[PDB]
Amino acid sequence: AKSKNHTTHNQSRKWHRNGIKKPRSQRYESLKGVDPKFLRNMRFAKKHNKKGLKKMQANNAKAMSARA
Amino acid sequence: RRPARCYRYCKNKPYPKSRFCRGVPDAKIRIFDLGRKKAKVDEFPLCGHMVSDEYEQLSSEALEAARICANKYMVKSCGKDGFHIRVRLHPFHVIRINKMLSADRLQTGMRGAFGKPQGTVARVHIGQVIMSIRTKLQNKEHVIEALRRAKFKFPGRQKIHISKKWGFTKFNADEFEDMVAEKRLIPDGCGVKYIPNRGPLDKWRALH
Amino acid sequence: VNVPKTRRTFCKKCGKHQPHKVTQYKKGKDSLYAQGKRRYDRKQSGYGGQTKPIFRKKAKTTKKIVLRLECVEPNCRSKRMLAIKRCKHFELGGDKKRKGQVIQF
Amino acid sequence: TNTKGKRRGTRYMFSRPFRKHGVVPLATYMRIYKKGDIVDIKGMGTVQKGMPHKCYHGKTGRVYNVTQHAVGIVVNKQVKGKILAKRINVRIEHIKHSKSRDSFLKRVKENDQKKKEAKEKGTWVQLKRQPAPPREAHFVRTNGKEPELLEPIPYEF
RNA sequence: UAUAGGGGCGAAAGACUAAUCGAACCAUCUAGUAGCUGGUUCCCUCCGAAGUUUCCCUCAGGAUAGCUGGCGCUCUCGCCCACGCAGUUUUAUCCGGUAAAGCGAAUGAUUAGAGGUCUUGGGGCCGAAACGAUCUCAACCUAUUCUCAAACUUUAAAUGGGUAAGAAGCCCGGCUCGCUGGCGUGGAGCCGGGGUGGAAUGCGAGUGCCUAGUGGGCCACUUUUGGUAAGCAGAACUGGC
RNA sequence: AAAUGGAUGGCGCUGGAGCGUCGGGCCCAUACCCGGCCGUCGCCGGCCUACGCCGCGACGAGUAGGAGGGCCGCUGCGGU
RNA sequence: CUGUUUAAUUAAAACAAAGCAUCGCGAAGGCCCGCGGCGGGUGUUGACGCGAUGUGAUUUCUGCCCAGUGCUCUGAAUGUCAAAGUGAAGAAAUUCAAUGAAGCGCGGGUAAACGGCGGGAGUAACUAUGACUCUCUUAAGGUAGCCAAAUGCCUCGUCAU
RNA sequence: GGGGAGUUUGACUGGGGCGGUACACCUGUCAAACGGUAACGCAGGUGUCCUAAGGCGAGCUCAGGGAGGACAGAAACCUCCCGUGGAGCAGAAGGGCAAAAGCUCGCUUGAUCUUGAUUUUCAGUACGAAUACAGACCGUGAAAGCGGGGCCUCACGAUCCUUCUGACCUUUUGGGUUUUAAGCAGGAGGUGUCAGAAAAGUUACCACAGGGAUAACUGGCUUGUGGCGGCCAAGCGUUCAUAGCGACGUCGCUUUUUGAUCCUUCGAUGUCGGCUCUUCCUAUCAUUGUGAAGCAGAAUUCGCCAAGCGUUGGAUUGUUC
RNA sequence: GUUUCCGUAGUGUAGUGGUUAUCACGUUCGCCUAACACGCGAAAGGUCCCCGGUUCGAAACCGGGCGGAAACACCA
RNA sequence: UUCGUUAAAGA
RNA sequence: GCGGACUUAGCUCAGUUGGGAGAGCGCCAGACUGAAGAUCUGGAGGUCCUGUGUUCGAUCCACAGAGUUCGCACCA
RNA sequence: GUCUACGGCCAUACCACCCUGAACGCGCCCGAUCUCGUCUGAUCUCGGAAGCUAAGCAGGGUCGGGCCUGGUUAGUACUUGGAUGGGAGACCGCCUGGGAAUACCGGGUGCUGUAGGCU
Ligand SMILES: [Mg+2]
Ligand SMILES: [Mg+2]
Ligand SMILES: [Mg+2]
Ligand SMILES: [Mg+2]
Ligand SMILES: [Mg+2]
Ligand SMILES: [Mg+2]
Ligand SMILES: [Mg+2]
Ligand SMILES: [Mg+2]
Ligand SMILES: [Mg+2]
Ligand SMILES: [Mg+2]
Ligand SMILES: [Mg+2]
Ligand SMILES: [Mg+2]
Ligand SMILES: [Mg+2]
Ligand SMILES: [Mg+2]
Ligand SMILES: [Mg+2]
Ligand SMILES: [Mg+2]
Ligand SMILES: [Mg+2]
Ligand SMILES: [Mg+2]
Ligand SMILES: [Mg+2]
Ligand SMILES: [Mg+2]
Ligand SMILES: [Mg+2]
Ligand SMILES: [Mg+2]
Ligand SMILES: [Mg+2]
Ligand SMILES: [Mg+2]
Ligand SMILES: [Mg+2]
Ligand SMILES: [Mg+2]
Ligand SMILES: [Mg+2]
Ligand SMILES: [Mg+2]
Ligand SMILES: [Mg+2]
Ligand SMILES: [Mg+2]
Ligand SMILES: [Mg+2]
Ligand SMILES: [Mg+2]
Ligand SMILES: [Mg+2]
Ligand SMILES: [Mg+2]
Ligand SMILES: [Mg+2]
Ligand SMILES: [Mg+2]
Ligand SMILES: [Mg+2]
Ligand SMILES: [Mg+2]
Ligand SMILES: [Mg+2]
Ligand SMILES: [Mg+2]
Ligand SMILES: [Mg+2]
Ligand SMILES: [Mg+2]
Ligand SMILES: [Mg+2]
Ligand SMILES: [Mg+2]
Ligand SMILES: [Mg+2]
Ligand SMILES: [Mg+2]
Ligand SMILES: [Mg+2]
Ligand SMILES: [Mg+2]
Ligand SMILES: [Mg+2]
Ligand SMILES: [Mg+2]
Ligand SMILES: [Mg+2]
Ligand SMILES: [Mg+2]
Ligand SMILES: [Mg+2]
Ligand SMILES: [Mg+2]
Ligand SMILES: [Mg+2]
Ligand SMILES: [Mg+2]
Ligand SMILES: [Mg+2]
Ligand SMILES: [Mg+2]
Ligand SMILES: [Zn+2]
Repeated sequence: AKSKNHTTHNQSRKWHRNGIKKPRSQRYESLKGVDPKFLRNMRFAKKHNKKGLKKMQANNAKAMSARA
Repeated sequence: RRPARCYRYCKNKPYPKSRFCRGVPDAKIRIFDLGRKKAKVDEFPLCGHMVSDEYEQLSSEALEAARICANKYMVKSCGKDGFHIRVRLHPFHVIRINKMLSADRLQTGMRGAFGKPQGTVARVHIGQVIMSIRTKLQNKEHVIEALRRAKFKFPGRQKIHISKKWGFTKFNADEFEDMVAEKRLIPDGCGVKYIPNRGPLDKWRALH
Repeated sequence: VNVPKTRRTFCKKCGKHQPHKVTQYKKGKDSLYAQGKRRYDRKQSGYGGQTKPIFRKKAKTTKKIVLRLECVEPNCRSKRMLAIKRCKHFELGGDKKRKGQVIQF
Repeated sequence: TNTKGKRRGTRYMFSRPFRKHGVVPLATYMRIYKKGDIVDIKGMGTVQKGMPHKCYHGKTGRVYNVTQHAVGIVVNKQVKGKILAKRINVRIEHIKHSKSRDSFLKRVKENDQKKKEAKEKGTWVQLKRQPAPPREAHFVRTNGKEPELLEPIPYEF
């Protein structure tokens, strides 16, 4: 009652029945898996960007609108 | 002794005598020069060599019987020390036997499928030289008849060719007598040494 | 193998590398009136024979020799366990070796 | 049944080829592996600490994370199902740059310079990379000597 | 008349016990279970496989993934220029170690001749003996030479694999950082602005749910494993049944 | 040299109906091109059963299996 | 030996048989039946009896081994040994310790109980075969008999008829 | 306590068992230069060892060869030179390593605790192994840095139960105290059939559901083996190779033996030998017609056309023989 | 054919839990007897089958051959 | 307490 | 895993009211000895299986580990 | 035209032998009292500077050995795809494309960054 053990015949055709897909769409790449010291940099940097960016960027926008 | 009707043209990878086999018996042939072994280069001018045509395997026992037939014809034709024959081919491919009936269906089946080393054959490419005989200029037909007597004994189809070279060296017989005298080729026993010009000057000072 | 008597390893109570007495772990006697022991006694009392399966085909010959580490310093008494790979022979704390020693036997 | 462990077919691939056995050069370390850099993978035999796997040798990936003395690369690996972007941590010795993206940035800079010259002088430039064109109706020269007659040689063994 | 079913009885054959006995007959549980044979009922239209990965006391079976069908949703075209994709090619950039070739190149084998004279062993000579001297042989060295190696290799193809060929890209200006630190140093994030004509060919794409069948394969060109060989057993690509 | 009598398919064929190189014609498959008809799909038309009516184009094979339609059929129930 | 047996594929060399043996039991018992009772069979019976086996008339023999597996006897002199009982710790559950019935182990007997019965070397005035001898060896090493048997692979063993 | 009752007798397998583990994990080849890729393919291994053979720092260079040196020789000890890995790195191999990953010396347990991510097997599940990090306490070093086991590739284990450790943790059910019990997090006690049932044998008294998925007949492919021929000729043949023979080698035919496969047959193709009976083939024993001999005759041997006709009676064995 | 075991002075054997050449017979010398047997005092005889690996060190542990010895080869 | 055997004649 | 026993001079054993060591079989030297057997006397060979604590002092005290045997039910 | 210190490329830059070296520099050299570690100031450290380019070192050379590069080998061995091509097989030829290596011969043998000093 010996049977056939292992083969890869008729496998690439089944692969190309449905058109093997690149992931092909990653805009704004995922952030997990990155250095926790770098994350302790980046999250505090982002929340202080949210806090203290108003007046200097506002005056710079006024200055570049006056100069351009 | 199984025939050469079953051990045949090359169908497997070369399986030589090595650390991994360790079970091959002794080969049939042991020596390879039969004529004047200490012959100088200028003694026997020409040579005839036996060219193969089929990509086959020649057995060591066939090489034994062929060199015995060629040696016997040479010692009948030109006597002792009037020829120099060299079997160019060396056996390394070790064939395998899967013997049975050690008379019923009750010894084994195809359970142990790998075989034991039976003998040694030699893989032969197309155009590879089997044997080469160097003799005098007047012994042109005797070399042809001896290699014909070996042709009747080796299997398959193969041809004969009287070489343009001067014996076993790679240099031409047309340029040999012109070029061994002036500069380059120096006799070294049965072989010939070729000196380049990329040597130290002490070699040229020791020569000339 | 060979492990020494003392070892300076991180104990979790005070939070520093303190020296530790190293002892051999004994499995100890199983306490009666545990949960599975009372369940197995209640399941065994009755005409049922051997209810839960008993193990037969043992093939491992060694055990993982684990070490009980006790804090040497007073009023801490932190005990924990360290696991070593499987070993056949086990020296407790003695017979250190040298390289230049002759073999007198 | 081939005993699928780590590096079961790497007798030659993780080997230093010839006249290169010894300490690693320091210019392999002294490189700029920033994020987004398209890099290649080539395993080393001397450093046994951070070779990725035998399946990722010769592949090309993108850097997402950089650490003290290694780097993190995303690589498209093909399996039986479909290709997947996979996150690998590889040391510095196994990684070199890829010059294809550098050549593309050189082409972009040359195209921007040609576009600046086009906007300056009003001249159309045709800055697309056209492939190898067919040969134009060019003119040959056979002066002085006749064309040499070739014939096939006889057969001599 | 007595012995009645795991019971009887047996001068012992496991024979007999109502044509049934190596455990009688009738009824019930009971329509016992079966991964195992056989069968499964009208038409038309559309789409349409697999005998493969992994796991299981698994090998006639099942689970999972793959192949497949159905149900949709999000968008895109119809009016000098779009988004995106490819069993494909081109331009650049890496990867390998097979075919070949070589071993007067490492490792392992292997043939024959020559030259040199250190060493020991065996013969012959000058003759008390004496590396005092001589010839040959053995081993050693140097330059050669013959034939190879799936588990050898300096070199090294063809075929093939990965990547890039832009608006998600390039540049400029400025904030934040508890990361880093000679430095407003480096690096990340955030904000504002500028110009889209960025290799060929073909095609309108992305995505969600539910699920049947499948899990016994075979043949052929080419590359190959074992065997003497097979319409033999087992692999790789592609095609077919 | 092999066992029933038998196989270029047989009949036969030698200035070929054998062999190798070729020229021009000739025959056909559900293959190709044009055209008539059915069905599916896509795009679309009209304020003529809208679940009907047309218009254009490309395609139809298939076991296991999955869907859509049936003004196919049988029995009975309520409206009609 | 006469007898019996696979009715419906065997008639026997099979079973049974008298003879030879062995073991248990002196009735509050041996061997058995029964769900039950001091209920039954042997038992209206008592070692010339009942119950359980081996072999199978007569004659002649019953070799040697208790190492093994069984069966039996003995002793709290002696290791282990469960429920129950005793003592202690505690508030108690619980724990500990000693005391230790059968059996097993310790010792003996039993093989007409199951069973078992050895392989090398040197040796005789023609040579072989070999009385004899050294060593290893188990518990004992196949004794009296018989034989290519209904038992012998080699085998159609060798000789004779 | 088989007197009686219930249950089990692993799996792979060129049929099953016996043999073996190819059943779990590593090295090289098969493997066709990405990766993956089979067999009861090949050459091998493993269920361990190490408080140092881990970590750091410093110093030195190995195996071998030549030349010397009292006993000293083939090898005892010292020195000089050559010495690219020809040594060593615990062990099977592959890769890798020279002021080194080798040898020696000095300190030390980072072989510590904890949360995520990734690689390997892969279904992108688990285990084992590994990688780069992060946070504490640390070891070495002058610092740089290195180290959370072995230079890398393997050396090991689910649920449930038991045991140990930790919080001055939670619940012990109407409310408190104490003992006990349960839980939480992580170490151990294993499933070698290694992603894990707790398991002896026979049935010739056998039965059932099935299989030609799977053997014992024939038939089919093959011809190792058996048989029958040919080729060149070293020799036998008193001399002389081929009258008749023919070694050493080599090329074919046959299914009259045996072997190999499982293609048909498992809801049956009745399995040996003998008796009787018919047909066919030639690789011819004899007869008819011939050629050649070491054919004087007779008697033999080798061949050709040739299957028309014959090719026994018996003792033995069931016989084929 | 498969799986195990053995090989040591001339003979039968012991022996490593790594670092002997072990016991008896056989040969030879001496004493004892008038002389042989026997006894006593002694000596010689080892490639631990052959070739390699591990270790400082092997016959010893392991690998490959050589020559022998046990068990199976069953269902048709 | 143990301690075997020495051919044939030839006075 | 319990409870209990043997762990000792070349070998077999004895030896707690804990005060350093014996008996036999082995080796050597002596006593009578036609040769042996047998007997008698004197020596060598014991750090008592090892490690940790009590005592002034463990062979016998207490615990743990390492080989052998004995009965017990053996829930990963 | 050079050297020193740190280097990048890792033999075009190693190995053997022979010549040259004026100025700084590099070194050989001269001694152990403190820092130092050894059997020995041989190696490593401490304050030098009486001589020297003998050696390292830096240049040049060897019809030098190796290394790199270029012809030859060679459109040869191989190889993607194709045929109702040949041959009993073994293999071979062709269409379409890609295309290797040893012997043989020829040429070279260091290029540079930073910082500092001598002509
Ligand atoms: Mg299958
Ligand atoms: Mg309950
Ligand atoms: Mg009870
Ligand atoms: Mg009843
Ligand atoms: Mg019943
Ligand atoms: Mg009846
Ligand atoms: Mg029955
Ligand atoms: Mg019944
Ligand atoms: Mg039903
Ligand atoms: Mg399966
Ligand atoms: Mg599914
Ligand atoms: Mg789908
Ligand atoms: Mg669909
Ligand atoms: Mg490879
Ligand atoms: Mg090759
Ligand atoms: Mg379905
Ligand atoms: Mg199926
Ligand atoms: Mg096949
Ligand atoms: Mg078809
Ligand atoms: Mg015909
Ligand atoms: Mg024609
Ligand atoms: Mg259709
Ligand atoms: Mg009858
Ligand atoms: Mg009597
Ligand atoms: Mg009688
Ligand atoms: Mg008896
Ligand atoms: Mg009690
Ligand atoms: Mg007894
Ligand atoms: Mg018997
Ligand atoms: Mg005799
Ligand atoms: Mg007898
Ligand atoms: Mg039973
Ligand atoms: Mg089976
Ligand atoms: Mg591969
Ligand atoms: Mg490939
Ligand atoms: Mg160091
Ligand atoms: Mg040196
Ligand atoms: Mg190694
Ligand atoms: Mg850390
Ligand atoms: Mg499994
Ligand atoms: Mg049974
Ligand atoms: Mg019966
Ligand atoms: Mg034959
Ligand atoms: Mg079949
Ligand atoms: Mg058959
Ligand atoms: Mg098959
Ligand atoms: Mg029938
Ligand atoms: Mg019939
Ligand atoms: Mg006839
Ligand atoms: Mg006598
Ligand atoms: Mg001093
Ligand atoms: Mg000092
Ligand atoms: Mg000095
Ligand atoms: Mg000088
Ligand atoms: Mg100098
Ligand atoms: Mg120079
Ligand atoms: Mg040169
Ligand atoms: Mg081709
Ligand atoms: Zn602590």
